[PDB]
Amino acid sequence: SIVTKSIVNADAEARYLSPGELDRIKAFVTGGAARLRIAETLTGSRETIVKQAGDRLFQKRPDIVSPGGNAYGEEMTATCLRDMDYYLRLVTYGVVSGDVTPIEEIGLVGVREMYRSLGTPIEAVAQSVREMKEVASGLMSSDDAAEASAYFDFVIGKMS
Amino acid sequence: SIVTKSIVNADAEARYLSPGELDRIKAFVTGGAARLRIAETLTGSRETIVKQAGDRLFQKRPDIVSPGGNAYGEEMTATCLRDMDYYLRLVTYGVVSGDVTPIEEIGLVGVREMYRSLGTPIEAVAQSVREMKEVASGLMSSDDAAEASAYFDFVIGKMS
Amino acid sequence: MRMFRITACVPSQTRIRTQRELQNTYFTKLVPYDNWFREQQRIMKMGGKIVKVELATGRPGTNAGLA
Amino acid sequence: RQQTKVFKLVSTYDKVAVKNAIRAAYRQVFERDLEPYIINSEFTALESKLSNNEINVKEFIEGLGTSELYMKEFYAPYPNTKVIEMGTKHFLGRAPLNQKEIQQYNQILASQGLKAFIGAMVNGMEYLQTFGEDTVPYRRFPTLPAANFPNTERLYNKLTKQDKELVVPSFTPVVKVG
Amino acid sequence: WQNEVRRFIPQEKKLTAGNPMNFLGMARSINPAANTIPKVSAQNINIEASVPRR
Amino acid sequence: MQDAITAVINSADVQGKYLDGAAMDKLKSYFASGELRVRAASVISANAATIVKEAVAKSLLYSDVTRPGGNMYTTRRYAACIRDLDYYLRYATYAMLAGDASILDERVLNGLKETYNSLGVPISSTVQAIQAIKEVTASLVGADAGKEMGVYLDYICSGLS
Amino acid sequence: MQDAITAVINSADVQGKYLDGAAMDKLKSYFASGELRVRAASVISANAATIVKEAVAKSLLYSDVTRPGGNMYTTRRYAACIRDLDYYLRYATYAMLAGDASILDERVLNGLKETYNSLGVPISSTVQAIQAIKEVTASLVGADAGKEMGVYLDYICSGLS
Amino acid sequence: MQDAITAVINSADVQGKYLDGAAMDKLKSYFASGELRVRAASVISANAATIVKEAVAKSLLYSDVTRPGGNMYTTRRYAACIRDLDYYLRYATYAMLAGDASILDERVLNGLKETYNSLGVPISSTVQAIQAIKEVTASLVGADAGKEMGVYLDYICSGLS
Amino acid sequence: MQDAITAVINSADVQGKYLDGAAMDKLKSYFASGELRVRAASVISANAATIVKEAVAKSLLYSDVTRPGGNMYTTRRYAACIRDLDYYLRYATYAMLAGDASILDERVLNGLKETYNSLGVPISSTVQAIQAIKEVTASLVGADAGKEMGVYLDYICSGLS
Amino acid sequence: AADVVPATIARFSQLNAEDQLALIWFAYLEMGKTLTIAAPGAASMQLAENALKEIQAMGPLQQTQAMCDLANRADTPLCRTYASWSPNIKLGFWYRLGELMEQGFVAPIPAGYQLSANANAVLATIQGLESGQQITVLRNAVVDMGFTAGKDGKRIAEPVVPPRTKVSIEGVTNATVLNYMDNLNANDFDTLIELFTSDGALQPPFQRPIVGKENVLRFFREECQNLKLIPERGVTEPAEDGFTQIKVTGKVQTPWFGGNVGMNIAWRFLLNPEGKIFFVAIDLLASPKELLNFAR
Amino acid sequence: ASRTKVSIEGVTNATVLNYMDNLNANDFDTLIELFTSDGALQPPFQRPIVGKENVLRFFREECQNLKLIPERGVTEPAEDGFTQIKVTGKVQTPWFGGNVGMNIAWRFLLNPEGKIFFVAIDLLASPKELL
Ligand SMILES: *[C@@H](C)[C@H]1/C(=C/c2[nH]c(/C=C3N=C(/C=C4\NC(=O)C(CC)=C4C)C(C)=C\3CCC(=O)O)c(CCC(=O)O)c2C)NC(=O)[C@@H]1C
Ligand SMILES: *[C@H](C)[C@H]1/C(=C/c2[nH]c(/C=C3N=C(/C=C4\NC(=O)C(CC)=C4C)C(C)=C\3CCC(=O)O)c(CCC(=O)O)c2C)NC(=O)[C@@H]1C
Ligand SMILES: *[C@H](C)[C@H]1/C(=C/c2[nH]c(/C=C3N=C(/C=C4\NC(=O)C(CC)=C4C)C(C)=C\3CCC(=O)O)c(CCC(=O)O)c2C)NC(=O)[C@@H]1C
Ligand SMILES: *[C@H](C)[C@H]1/C(=C/c2[nH]c(/C=C3N=C(/C=C4\NC(=O)C(CC)=C4C)C(C)=C\3CCC(=O)O)c(CCC(=O)O)c2C)NC(=O)[C@@H]1C
Ligand SMILES: *[C@H](C)[C@H]1/C(=C/c2[nH]c(/C=C3N=C(/C=C4\NC(=O)C(CC)=C4C)C(C)=C\3CCC(=O)O)c(CCC(=O)O)c2C)NC(=O)[C@@H]1C
Ligand SMILES: *[C@H](C)[C@H]1/C(=C/c2[nH]c(/C=C3N=C(/C=C4\NC(=O)C(CC)=C4C)C(C)=C\3CCC(=O)O)c(CCC(=O)O)c2C)NC(=O)[C@@H]1C
Ligand SMILES: *[C@H](C)[C@H]1/C(=C/c2[nH]c(/C=C3N=C(/C=C4\NC(=O)C(CC)=C4C)C(C)=C\3CCC(=O)O)c(CCC(=O)O)c2C)NC(=O)[C@@H]1C
Ligand SMILES: CC1=C(/C=C/C(C)=C/C=C/C(C)=C/C=C/C=C(C)/C=C/C=C(C)/C=C/C2=C(C)C(=O)CCC2(C)C)C(C)(C)CCC1=O
Repeated sequence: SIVTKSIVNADAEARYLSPGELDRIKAFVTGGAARLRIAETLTGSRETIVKQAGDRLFQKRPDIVSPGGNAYGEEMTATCLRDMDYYLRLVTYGVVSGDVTPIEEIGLVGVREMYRSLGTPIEAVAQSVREMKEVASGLMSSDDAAEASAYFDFVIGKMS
Repeated sequence: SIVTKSIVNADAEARYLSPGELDRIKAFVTGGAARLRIAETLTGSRETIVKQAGDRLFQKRPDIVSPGGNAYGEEMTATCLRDMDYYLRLVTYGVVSGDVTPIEEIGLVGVREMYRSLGTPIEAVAQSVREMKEVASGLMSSDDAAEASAYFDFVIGKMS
Repeated sequence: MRMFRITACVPSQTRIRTQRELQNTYFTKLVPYDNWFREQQRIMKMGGKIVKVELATGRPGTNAGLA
Repeated sequence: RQQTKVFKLVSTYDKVAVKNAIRAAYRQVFERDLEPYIINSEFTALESKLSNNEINVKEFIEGLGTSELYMKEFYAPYPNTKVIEMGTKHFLGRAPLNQKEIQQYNQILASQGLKAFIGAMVNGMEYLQTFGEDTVPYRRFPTLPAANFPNTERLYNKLTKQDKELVVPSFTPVVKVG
Repeated sequence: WQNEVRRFIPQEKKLTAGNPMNFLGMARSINPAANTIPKVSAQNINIEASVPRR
Repeated sequence: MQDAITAVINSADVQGKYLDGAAMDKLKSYFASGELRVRAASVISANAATIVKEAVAKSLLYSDVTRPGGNMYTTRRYAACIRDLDYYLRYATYAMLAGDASILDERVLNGLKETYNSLGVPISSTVQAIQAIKEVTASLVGADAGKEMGVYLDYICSGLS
Repeated sequence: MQDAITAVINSADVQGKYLDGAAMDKLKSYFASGELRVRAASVISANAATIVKEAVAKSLLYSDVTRPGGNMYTTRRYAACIRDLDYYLRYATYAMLAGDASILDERVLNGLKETYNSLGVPISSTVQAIQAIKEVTASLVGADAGKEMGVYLDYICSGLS
Repeated sequence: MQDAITAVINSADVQGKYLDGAAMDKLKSYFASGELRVRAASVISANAATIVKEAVAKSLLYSDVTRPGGNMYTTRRYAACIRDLDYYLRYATYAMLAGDASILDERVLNGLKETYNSLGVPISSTVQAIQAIKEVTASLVGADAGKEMGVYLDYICSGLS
Repeated sequence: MQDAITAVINSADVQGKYLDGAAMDKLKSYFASGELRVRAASVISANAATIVKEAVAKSLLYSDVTRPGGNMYTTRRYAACIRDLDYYLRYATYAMLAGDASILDERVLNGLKETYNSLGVPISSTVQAIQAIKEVTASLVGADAGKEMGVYLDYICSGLS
Repeated sequence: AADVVPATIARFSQLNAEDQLALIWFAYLEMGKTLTIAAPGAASMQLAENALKEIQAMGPLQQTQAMCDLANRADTPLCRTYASWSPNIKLGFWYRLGELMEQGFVAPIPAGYQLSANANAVLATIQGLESGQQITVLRNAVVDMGFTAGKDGKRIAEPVVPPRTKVSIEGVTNATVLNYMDNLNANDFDTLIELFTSDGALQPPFQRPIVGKENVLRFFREECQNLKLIPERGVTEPAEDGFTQIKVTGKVQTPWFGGNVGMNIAWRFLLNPEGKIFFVAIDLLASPKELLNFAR
Repeated sequence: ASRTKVSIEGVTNATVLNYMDNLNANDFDTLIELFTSDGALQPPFQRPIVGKENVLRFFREECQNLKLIPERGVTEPAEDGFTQIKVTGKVQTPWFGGNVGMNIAWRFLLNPEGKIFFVAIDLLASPKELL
């Protein structure tokens, strides 16, 4: 998380955490209540968030489910929903932790090798995470929308 | 050309070409007539083989030309036809060279980055070059099937 | 193999080295094409100035035969 | 750590110094004098290029790494992990830093081979910050990170071809992700 | 005199989070819109101007 | 490299006097612009690969450059051009964060113009590609940050010119 | 390392003798293998990613191995095991075309068990990974070539197991 | 490395579940402790040199190690011990601020035992110096911050022991 | 091995301190739980022979494990499997009487993981079998006693995990 | 034929801005059932929400003005922004505009418009062709649209069309409620500020009641804009102290706090026995459709 | 009161009566199994809350020991097989304002199966103002 990031950055220079790092951790720990509440909100709408996220994705890129696509039947669409819930959980992990590194530790390192060995169009995965961001921001406060959109946007960028 | 590869290896070893290399270029030069025949046959029947393999690729992967795919739109399917033409011409160049260096350095090295930028499903192109392989084997002689299939297999494996 | 020759001046920004340093401060070296991007990125990140660069070996625009 | 010599090619005018630096680079990269391992010196072109000062000592070291002899000696008869250990010992002067470095170098050795590994490990920022553009690489005695010193000591305390075991196969992760 | 006739099949292993079985019905809940078979043959396309040129 | 704060500090230090009213006014201006710069940086970090994609598409694809005989021909040179534009976009974003053109001068333009001349790269084509970068990033970040990002991209083009 | 041809050469040379009839006939046997081995190598190289892809899809994929807690979880370890299977397939092809397992135990078996134990990799799961690789190769190389693929991959498993 | 905030994440993700009430409560507990953790880390960083000086004074100075022939002799070696104690204190501060002692066994304890064995370092002497540092810091940072720092330093010592 | 009472006594002895308020509160908690633990022990020793029957029937019957090729085929393997389940049940009952996980650390989990690994027996299937015996024992011993049994069984699984 | 799509593009070329826009809109209407379906994810629409949000937030008359400026390729910032996009981006933008019009988020077509004869022939030609060259024709038609500095021109500009009845409530005939609900459809909020007392009690849906006449004026000026209300029926009862409680249910043909073109909306009125309007409560009755949910 | 069946006129279904009884007993964990997984709650002066644990949260930090007194109700069919039940009662506990004298309206959109896919808590207001 942000504490882990600060510790690693300080370890790189072989020094104690600077006052900037210390009061950044200060602000993060003080404001963690809002982050935990937003993680709770994202967790609660998990089934629906995945539901209309996948619906909008398929309406936007039906080729992934069309004849020739990676996920033709309800079985492979279910696998897409499974991966979709995976990356929703990853974004929740990032929100609670406050830093993107756990996402990198979980669902961003070697992802291109994953979705090349599987034939999945990674651009479609990015679009699905973008549908995450759009609908989730629709179902939450604007400032909280931006707070979650930071991690959704980072996942989108690592996609493309 | 295998002559360039052998010269490169000898220069790396700082030695004159070994008997294996000399025999390699000797067999290549003595058998250049068959490679030229393959090149002429591919050039003459390029337009039909590319169209047939593209049709078979469509039959395997209709989503590529579905409304929302990279090949959708007659412009965006003519561009697939042109890309298959380019790869067939590259294979023809390699057949008359004896090695895969021109294939590697004209359309293979950095192909993944280009097809990621354009969004093309590289595995679909692998299936397309496979279909080119079956079409060429059908139109071309049995003994030369091994020689042509070696290069097609190399292109498929590297670009898969 | 399409070689570059680069004349670059890399100063010292942190340490005052007490021995002779023109051998690595202002140098004209040979760098391959494949290594050149990484080499120039390293030189720029080290604060040096690329005084000059040229393609001593190779022909520009060679579609095939770049070994 | 103190009873050693560092070869800096200060000037190429002194041909004797250039030859001494070349021989020291051979010894460091290959761990031995390459008299009984070659029919004839295949690095004569690199020696001439360095003697004319058209390339730096770092380029000479990279050319030594990107040579058929090195892949015959320290790449062909060992797995990728042992190749990583031996390469980081010969050029960077120390054992692998961590599992991240091992993962990266395994990625290069799996995607582009030994030449890309040598080029990345030689053109890296650590190489330039330690040896510069004129110093032949030498054995290092790092204090950090953790376990780097013991791994380097084990790597350098055994003669060439002493054993086939892996001094640093991989760092056991205290915390396993997922 | 009820009797428990235990069947051949092993007891069905409890569904876990990783398995997409719990999402399977959701997929049928989705019922994603598929796509019709594209009716293009590529024979009547001629690669001199059908390819984009901009 | 330098940023707005470092640039102001160096400008004050070269004549060796303290930060006067003008310097702190400039510092206030940069601090005010920092919010917009961070937001635009987030957007560009979102859509860098896209912006490169439609930039090349509206500037390079299906043109005299990509066709055989052009410098962008072949997958190798295409990947090289894609990486060039990716690095240009990333460094323009870096300069936008810093508010200073020093990073472009000492990290993007030293050794690049004559590198292209040695390779024969079309300077007039890369200029239009960077201008496509400008327009695409303006369409996303908005006009307010778009103008400053265009300023940095124009600096890159002028240095390359 | 060494293969069957180098095997006969160094077997003759350790005794300091020429090619006796026994070496003559084993060279005849290896030459008779010949085109079959190289054709199998070419067919393996053709769909090189395909063998590993369907091998993962058959045994490892969609299970507790690839689920949370399993060593397959996260994209990093998935790509790592894909790279491991690529090593295994390439080295099996090298041993096949050479006809000897010296390459395997000089480039794979040395410390691979201990290096997985350091990472806590499932030896058994890798075992059926190479097992599935066996029939995925056999379905594309035939029976006899597939048989020798099975033999060498079984040697790899036994060294690993 | 792992901290108190990502420890819950990994614990929940090994079974693949989301963050439930228990994980939420653990995160809130860590955030509550964050105030004291940050204050202790800042105070320790401000007084690290004096802390290591005082710990060396009451645990190593004027003993057999510092006398000639001892491992504290040869002032380079004394500076090596000063550096080692600084490392131990800084990494203990890292672990205390993180809330988990995973960085200690990943960046400190990894390979330390055979390091000291090869160098012939007095392991118990270093352990005693670590408890001296623990006592010095506990008397300067308070009772609870000293509690956590002593916990992590004792974990380091137990790794040493 | 130590129970809750002896564990508390040893913990107090480590600090050289008397039994403070926490000591008496933990002791009284164990004394209150003693009634439930004794009755659950009687109930579980009641059906220790039969309980493992349905524990394995709903876990490891008519599956890949029992069939030939599986690691539970052959009378020795099935007998060792049922005996391992009996050992786990008996030792978890021992821990429930003692109310401490100390016995499992040294007498059950000590050397069990690598023992299974060398034996090649499926550790994951053992985990599911121990979970199944968890529900089976919870059915007969009740809810609270069931939870106490289940925590120890999950500890065994985690150690074997 | 091989020249089906180039000939169709040439046919589209001579059609004027009015004919071109009408053909595009009617092709979108025929989309899915007769023309090719739309998959907007294929094009990078993430660089286009700026213009779409700007057009949505902008008012209906000048919405149509900006759209027709694009159609005739006027020199406006929106025109240049559209012209700087790729053809797939342009087509996705047009499809998003069509979806907004279908959902009513943007000003729709003139009521009861009929396609021209030439445009009808070109659209039928589009319908006959395959999906691939249909999408090609649409792309080539939309690429040239927009202002690009260079050699381009238009023959005749397509000017925006320069262009209200009393609402009937079943079971209710109160003059005050009718004036309120007619003026809002006519956007006559200034009349309403004198049409109710100074209490200012309004109840936005899924919100707390607003208090204060100035707050009510801000809500009317900020929230209510071009709202189209069609009351279906209503009931009036005598509340406490002679107050009139009027529950009137109808529909709103405009996006309104996440509301569709067809939505069962209800109004509860506490009107003063001697005054006019003491409290108004607007509630969007639920159904098997919920896109305005925010969870918590 | 709480132990006896809630006296509601026009409502004769076990689901609504069970929901009344559970809400009075405050066993919200037992209360919410009557809810649908996609089911939502429409709080007064707030937009609908979707997600099962979201309704759990709304119960366990907002609906904290409140008493509701239903009076009457009506039921009719709804599209997609849903059943629209409009129930009116009075709230005798402080719940978002209007102590004792607020008419709460519950709009139960029941699933054809029986679970409540959507329930809306409508706090109908008396002539009392300043709410
Ligand atoms: C007075 C003339 C100066 C002075 C000296 C001073 N030194 C100490 C303490 C120590 N001095 C050493 C030095 C060495 N140890 C070595 O091994 C080597 C040679 C290889 C040296 C030079 C050490 C290790 C100590 C501390 C440990 C020990 O004494 O055994 C003191 C006392 C410090 C204290 O607080 O006890 C003093 C006074 N100090 C000055 O200010 C003068 C410049
Ligand atoms: C000082 C009175 C004047 C002055 C000098 C100045 N020099 C530098 C930097 C360098 N000077 C050298 C020169 C040498 N290095 C060698 O090894 C030898 C031969 C044995 C020579 C002659 C070099 C190589 C550098 C750059 C590398 C380095 O710093 O080690 C500076 C600093 C420049 C900077 O900021 O980078 C200065 C100031 N400048 C004046 O104004 C004086 C008249
Ligand atoms: C067809 C079955 C697949 C496919 C193809 C496709 N390609 C493009 C565009 C381009 N293709 C290339 C490729 C090459 N140029 C070269 O020089 C070489 C070697 C000689 C190759 C392989 C290039 C450079 C382009 C860019 C356009 C241009 O050439 O100017 C497209 C268009 C994509 C777009 O967004 O416009 C398509 C559709 N796409 C698929 O989905 C199939 C798998
Ligand atoms: C794309 C917009 C244009 C284009 C690109 C192109 N570039 C190369 C080769 C190189 N480009 C670089 C670039 C950089 N080095 C740096 O340090 C920086 C700072 C980020 C940059 C931008 C380098 C170093 C090279 C050479 C090394 C390498 O390519 O790896 C090529 C290939 C040329 C050739 O193969 O001969 C191309 C095609 N080409 C165009 O036409 C566009 C205008
Ligand atoms: C869906 C809209 C897109 C898509 C996805 C897709 N994925 C799979 C299969 C798998 N996905 C994963 C990914 C992960 N597992 C992990 O543990 C992690 C981190 C937590 C990741 C990222 C895996 C491992 C699989 C393999 C099966 C398994 O989960 O065990 C499929 C099905 C592939 C198949 O052929 O079975 C699909 C369809 N594909 C698309 O085209 C969409 C854009
Ligand atoms: C895959 C078949 C199974 C699996 C394995 C797995 N491996 C790793 C990590 C590594 N594996 C290797 C492999 C090799 N090293 C060698 O020297 C040889 C011979 C060339 C081989 C095959 C290496 C080097 C690593 C570490 C470096 C890296 O990541 O590239 C992991 C990840 C371990 C971790 O996260 O620490 C895994 C999971 N997992 C399965 O499920 C398969 C049954
Ligand atoms: C049953 C759930 C699983 C299973 C069991 C199985 N175990 C063995 C062999 C052994 N089991 C043990 C374990 C213990 N012995 C002890 O004294 C204790 C202390 C508490 C334990 C935990 C040991 C030591 C062995 C080896 C010696 C023996 O033969 O018993 C086998 C047979 C192994 C073999 O090679 O014969 C089996 C089959 N197998 C499964 O598949 C189940 C998941
Ligand atoms: C499938 C697919 C896609 C393509 C998708 C496609 C095909 C997208 C295209 C969708 C289309 C064709 C949308 C049409 C939009 C037309 C509008 C909004 C015009 C309205 C005109 C009005 C209101 C004028 C009214 C009027 C006024 C006011 C007057 O003044 C009087 C008259 C008049 C009528 C003029 C993608 C590109 C997204 C991805 C790839 C891919 O394969």
